[PDB]
Amino acid sequence: HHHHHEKACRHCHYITSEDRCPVCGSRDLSEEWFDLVIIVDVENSEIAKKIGAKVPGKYAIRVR
Ligand SMILES: [Zn+2]
Repeated sequence: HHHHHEKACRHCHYITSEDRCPVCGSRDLSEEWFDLVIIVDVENSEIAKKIGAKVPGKYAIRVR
């Protein structure tokens, strides 16, 4: 796993193994992040609503 301990975007918190965030495009990926959540269908996800995510995938609640 639920934590770092895949990098998390410092701007939108999406978790990726790519060299840039697919959601917002940022290169600001952190190795230090906590509390993984998974969103499969944004429109039908309570955790998406809670965190404001608009693209499905894995997100960290906390990113340093
Ligand atoms: Zn991002």
